[PDB]
Amino acid sequence: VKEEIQAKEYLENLNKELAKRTNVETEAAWAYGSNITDENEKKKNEISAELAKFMKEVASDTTKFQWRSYQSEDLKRQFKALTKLGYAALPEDDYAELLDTLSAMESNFAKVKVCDYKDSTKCDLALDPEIEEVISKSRDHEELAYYWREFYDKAGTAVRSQFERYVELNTKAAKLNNFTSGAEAWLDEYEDDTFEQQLEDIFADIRPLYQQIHGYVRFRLRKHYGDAVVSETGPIPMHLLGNMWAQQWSEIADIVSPFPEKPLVDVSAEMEKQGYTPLKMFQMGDDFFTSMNLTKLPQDFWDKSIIEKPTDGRDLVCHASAWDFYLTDDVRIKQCTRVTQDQLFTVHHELGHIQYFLQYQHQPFVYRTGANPGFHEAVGDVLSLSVSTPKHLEKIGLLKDYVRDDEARINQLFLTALDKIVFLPFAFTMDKYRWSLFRGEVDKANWNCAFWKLRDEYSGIEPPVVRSEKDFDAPAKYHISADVEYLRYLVSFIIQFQFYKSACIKAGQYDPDNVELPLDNCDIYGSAAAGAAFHNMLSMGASKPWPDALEAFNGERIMSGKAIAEYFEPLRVWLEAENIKNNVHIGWTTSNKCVS
Ligand SMILES: *[C@@H]1O[C@H](CO)[C@@H](O[C@@H]2O[C@H](CO)[C@@H](O[C@@H]3O[C@H](CO[C@H]4O[C@H](CO)[C@@H](O)[C@H](O)[C@@H]4O)[C@@H](O)[C@H](O[C@H]4O[C@H](CO[C@@H]5O[C@H](CO)[C@@H](O)[C@H](O)[C@@H]5O)[C@@H](O)[C@H](O)[C@@H]4O)[C@@H]3O)[C@H](O)[C@H]2NC(C)=O)[C@H](O)[C@H]1NC(C)=O
Ligand SMILES: *[C@@H]1O[C@H](CO)[C@@H](O)[C@H](O)[C@H]1NC(C)=O
Ligand SMILES: *[C@@H]1O[C@H](CO)[C@@H](O)[C@H](O)[C@H]1NC(C)=O
Ligand SMILES: C=C(C[SeH])C(=O)N1CCC[C@H]1C(=O)O
Ligand SMILES: [Zn+2]
Repeated sequence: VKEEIQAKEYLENLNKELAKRTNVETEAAWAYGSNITDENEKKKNEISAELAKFMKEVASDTTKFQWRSYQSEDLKRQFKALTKLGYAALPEDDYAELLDTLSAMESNFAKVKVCDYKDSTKCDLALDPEIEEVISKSRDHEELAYYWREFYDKAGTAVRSQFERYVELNTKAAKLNNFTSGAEAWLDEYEDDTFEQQLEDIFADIRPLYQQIHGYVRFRLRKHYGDAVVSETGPIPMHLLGNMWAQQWSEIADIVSPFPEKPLVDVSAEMEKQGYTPLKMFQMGDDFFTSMNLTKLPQDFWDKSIIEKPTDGRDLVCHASAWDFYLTDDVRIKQCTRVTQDQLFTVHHELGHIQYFLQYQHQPFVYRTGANPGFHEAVGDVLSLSVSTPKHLEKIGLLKDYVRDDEARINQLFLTALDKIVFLPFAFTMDKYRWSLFRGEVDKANWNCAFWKLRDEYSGIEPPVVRSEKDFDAPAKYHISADVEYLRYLVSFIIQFQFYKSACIKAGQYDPDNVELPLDNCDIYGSAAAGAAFHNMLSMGASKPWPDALEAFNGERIMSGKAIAEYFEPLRVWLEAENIKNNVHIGWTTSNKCVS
């Protein structure tokens, strides 16, 4: 009770100390991600080991405080965050091995190089950008399969043994914190003992819509490739979906769009024609934020960021990332930026993270993070939703001669759906798979097909060629080799529509009883009211539980699929009718593609 006065001073000092200590770990991590070398790996891992040691002392020292006895919700909440040790709870030697494993994987992934399909001499092709360019633009189904195979063999199957040890150590670490496994560890970040159920329920409401999109896309792909490549009743061969992991299908919109003779938005060629640069694209992102009365990017951002792929022979992690350094105004992005419409969305996504950093940088160290991981992921996407509208793309002069009729509107809704709906069953399987390994629910002899079973069951997709337990495929996705929780993205795609809906209403850009203000053509650019709400929420960091953060934004406390259903309602109506009209088969048979 009266001990709380001394405890407050303890927290003030320790918070500031953790910030300064993390800053050093973060610089070392940045160094590695920007320049992968044996020497920089050593540094990175050794620094983190040192910080883990300090963390162990900190968790120990908290037991000197009767902190659960305290009056202040705020002090109790801060102390609680400090007891949460993570991997740091592992014994010295164990933590060292974990770190060496994580970087062995993350590095292997970033170092992947395949040979040219047309030329077995030219073997310096990397995922970003050589391979991803083919996956997104080639319509030679056999070339597509070739690249799919080479990549998965190298980014997935090579790190099997490493991944095995990683699950062991994650599990051990989780138990040392008295969680059942890493699943329950990850899920703790959401402060809600029913969070899993809530998601199952939401997915359940959304699933039928996904089913229809799946059916229609399969139908259209059959006309393009033939029935020899695409069956009517089988899962879709994933390598035809424009994307290496088939998480989003917007890259093949030119062949599966509802009205092929009406405008389909693809501003990449205009960006190039108008001489866009990575630097331009970021400056535009900056403009969007400042136009909403949010915070200008600081000078440290422009000085220290990496916004193009470096042209020395160096290895590096090209997967887009945003870094907070826990001082004042030292925030950065690393992105291997290309001049395309999707990349413009990515830029806004990453600047969403940066804005979050800046908004809560005045918070105590333990509150300098998302309300929950999903929130951090949503921020950028809320703006990207606006940026993607014809309304906005016409404004910045990238969309020309556009006629917004009923048919064009459907093409746009479908395009967004190939991004926003398609993704959801992907996001789920990502952690569903890992959760099941963490919880020890799959025998090691079953690990790979247990992956593809989930991809089948939820997404209705399957590998181009036959896989087995001789292959190991999950780490072919970045966030799996790099040990990054994925449920964040699912939470994001649900709640980003709650944010966007309410942002649009506050901007006077959405009225449901008004045909001239439709949610799917809302641009919040320049809205002070919208930015205001963002500020109220983002400036909180993790100071209160996420319910209180959402309440701050728009007065609501519940994660809901209502808003994302509201957005796509007009597409549902059209697509249900269209599938009936064309006698489109819905659903899929079990996949013959992973042998046990
Ligand atoms: C993971 O979950 C674990 C639960 O399984 C948990 O492990 C337990 O942590 C306990 C620490 O809180 C620890 O409890 C201590 O046990 C000592 C004796 O245990 C020994 O013999 C056991 C066999 O019988 C062995 O298995 C053990 O290895 C030990 O060798 C006790 O002597 C000790 O006591 C002291 O501390 C209490 C604390 O008092 C609290 O604070 C104030 C005092 O300042 C009190 O006023 C207040 O009321 C409050 O109770 C004192 O009361 C007492 O006088 C002694 O000073 C203590 O009970 C336990 O041993 C340990 N393991 C097991 C198997 O139980 C981990 O902590 C969890 N990890 C995380 C991250 O939470
Ligand atoms: C990468 O790190 C190495 C040492 O590991 C160093 O010699 C080199 O200068 C760095 N390269 C770049 C481009 O910074
Ligand atoms: C900008 O933000 C300030 C405080 O954050 C607020 O008072 C002001 O209304 C905002 N600007 C506009 C034009 O609304
Ligand atoms: C570029 C990012 C932001 Se860290 C990313 O990883 N994204 C953007 C949305 C989900 C996802 C992905 O790669 O799968
Ligand atoms: Zn992100």
